[PDB]
Amino acid sequence: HWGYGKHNGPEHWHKDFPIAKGERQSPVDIDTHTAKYDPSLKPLSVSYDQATSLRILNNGHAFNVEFDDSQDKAVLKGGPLDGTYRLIQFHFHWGSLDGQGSEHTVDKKKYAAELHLVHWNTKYGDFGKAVQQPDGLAVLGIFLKVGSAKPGLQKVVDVLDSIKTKGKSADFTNFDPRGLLPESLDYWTYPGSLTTPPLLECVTWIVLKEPISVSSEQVLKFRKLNFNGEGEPEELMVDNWRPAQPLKNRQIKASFK
Ligand SMILES: NS(=O)(=O)c1ccc(CCN(Cc2ccc3ccccc3c2)C(=O)CN(CCC(=O)O)CCc2ccccc2)cc1
Ligand SMILES: [Zn+2]
Repeated sequence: HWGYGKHNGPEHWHKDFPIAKGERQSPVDIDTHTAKYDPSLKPLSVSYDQATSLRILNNGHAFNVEFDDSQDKAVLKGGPLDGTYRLIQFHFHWGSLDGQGSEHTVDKKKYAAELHLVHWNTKYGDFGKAVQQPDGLAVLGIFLKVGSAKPGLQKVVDVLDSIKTKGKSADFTNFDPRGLLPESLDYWTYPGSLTTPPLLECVTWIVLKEPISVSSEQVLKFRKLNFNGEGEPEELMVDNWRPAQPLKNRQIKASFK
């Protein structure tokens, strides 16, 4: 099955998922001089005050912090979006070294990691329906660079030892995702896809310009996770990122001058 190794990694995915070579694949390089300011874009509205986190899961590709999305509790609206998008989960992609790990790049720069806050358009009723629609999902992407610690990340870091291997989960209630945001909500936006199989072209990407800083100790703990299940030879969960894909006939728009 698909993964991030030499024999099952991103260059192989197209054999099982031919949309990997499609017309609106993600991630992409954000060329900051070619992205055009769109004065028509609204400010993002990130309304996470009522978020209800439930569980954290190692799924063998990353770890997901899952939320109660049975009601409009934590939602993303505004910006390029029409309607209301409910937060279902967040996860990260990261590298084996600080110089790689992000999926999007900025003028070819790779960050140490990238946070994806995944939301689905409530007009489609459930996430599985939403992923079949060109406007079904909105993923808020936030870059991580290594420097000072991010206090709001530490509760995530400290539970990772309890979910070291594929298929392990742990209770993860009362986590506030507002503690993972940078100060500014300036962003780039473009139409794209899921960055893992099935690579469905259902995502409005909203990538924040301002990275958050995390400490070396925090990211080192990400890199102690395992792709493998318990009782299997250890394969460190590192470099779980897809590289930039062709932009093709797309425009990246900036919310800011
Ligand atoms: N990096 S990213 O771009 O942000 C990014 C990349 C990938 C994803 C996830 C895609 N994903 C796999 C999937 C999704 C759809 C598929 C459709 C057909 C065939 C295979 C598929 C595989 C799921 O969410 C699986 N969920 C089950 C795992 C769980 O519940 O833990 C379905 C949840 C669900 C909810 C309601 C109805 C049905 C399903 C998100 C973000
Ligand atoms: Zn992701």
